[PDB]
Amino acid sequence: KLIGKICKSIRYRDYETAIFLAACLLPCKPEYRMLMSIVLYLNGEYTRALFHLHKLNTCTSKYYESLCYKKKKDYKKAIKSLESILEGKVERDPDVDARIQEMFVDPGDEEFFESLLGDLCTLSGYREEGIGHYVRSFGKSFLFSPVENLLLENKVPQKRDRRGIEEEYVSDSIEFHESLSPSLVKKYMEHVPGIGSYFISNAARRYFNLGMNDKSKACFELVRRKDPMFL
Amino acid sequence: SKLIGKICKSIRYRDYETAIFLAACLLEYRMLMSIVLYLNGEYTRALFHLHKLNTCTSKYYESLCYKKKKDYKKAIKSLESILEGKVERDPDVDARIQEMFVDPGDEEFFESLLGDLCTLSGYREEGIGHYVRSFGKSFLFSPVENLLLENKVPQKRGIEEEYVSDSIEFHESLSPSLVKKYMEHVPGIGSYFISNAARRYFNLGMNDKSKACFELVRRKDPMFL
Ligand SMILES: [Cl-]
Repeated sequence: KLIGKICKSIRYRDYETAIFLAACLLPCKPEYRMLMSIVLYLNGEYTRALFHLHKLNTCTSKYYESLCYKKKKDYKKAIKSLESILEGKVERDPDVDARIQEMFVDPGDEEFFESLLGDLCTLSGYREEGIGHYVRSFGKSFLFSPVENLLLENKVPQKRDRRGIEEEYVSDSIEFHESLSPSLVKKYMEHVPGIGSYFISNAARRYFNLGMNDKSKACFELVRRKDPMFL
Repeated sequence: SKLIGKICKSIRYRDYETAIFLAACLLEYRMLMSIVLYLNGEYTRALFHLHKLNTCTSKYYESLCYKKKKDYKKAIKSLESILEGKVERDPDVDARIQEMFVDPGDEEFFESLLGDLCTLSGYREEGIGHYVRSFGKSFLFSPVENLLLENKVPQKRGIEEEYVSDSIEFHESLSPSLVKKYMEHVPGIGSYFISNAARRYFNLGMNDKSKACFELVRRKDPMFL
């Protein structure tokens, strides 16, 4: 019964209870040390979570391991942890309560690993390799970090000329970068706060890089007022 | 929208930037935006969205955000809205989203948070009252640890409920069999018990045992303390 109570505590962001109830559960059902690690991560306790994670070796454990390492800025270890997964040197997580299983990581969701790998390479001083992970990630699925970094580098992969409001956001961005289209700016101006906050923000940045400081400040000023806390 | 499944997936991966972005595209499901913003550590931003709402779930996250920002009077006010029943039922939403919502029948959580807020806010006695009322419904960590600390845990005349029993007993008996019993579960439940033990010992002036207990946990679980 401790499981349902732990889930309920997570849902209420009552993490101390979840950590305590998790601690009680370690003996009975060891197939749950992952859960302890997660709740500890959620509570901002990365060094403690790592202690439990070292005792494990699954895709989910190595993933949270990388997250904890990243919080601690140990990028080399963060990277090593992720590669274990992508290189397929981890075991399948245990069959567990269904409510717990949902919190687990599927090795088929490689967008998330390549994305994190992109961030790590970048933060670690390997920008070009990072871009390569962002590219490989974006190839499977839209995620925020690969998209924003690829747009920033103008290195987003395009067809010869797949769907979604976000994929349209990317299309517009690629186009605006090379065209500075005012119709595009006006289109996204109406959605601030919202998707427009990102588009106009990126617009302002492009303008600066082009020396057009006037439009650059206009764009920034807009977001600063309609969404001051975004920036 | 297919955007839902993707947001859940991003939360599960702790890729919150993506979830915030995808949430921004989706903008009533404004609760979801508030949550993901809360998870990403962005309380002031989450409040902006939360002000636009009035449900049990919204007022709850409102209180959490306020508590992070140490605005205890507002945190308290937000919670009371729920307990006083001045909020609407959350919208019927995608099932994956519904799960992240707060049920007004889970009052242990509200009274517990209320206990923390009264305490942090300088009203210890009232806080104890919320802890007591919370503990009456269900074991939660903060009411239990504060009630044990104050020796104000309610007694008559689960493994966790056994932990509480042992703690009540050890407080008045200093039972060495109890200490030895929980000494084997460090790290674990023992870390709490022995840590509480060490505290009781100090309050009794028995500094020798107090340090023994603390030292134990410092070594078998240095990062607990
Ligand atoms: Cl969660």
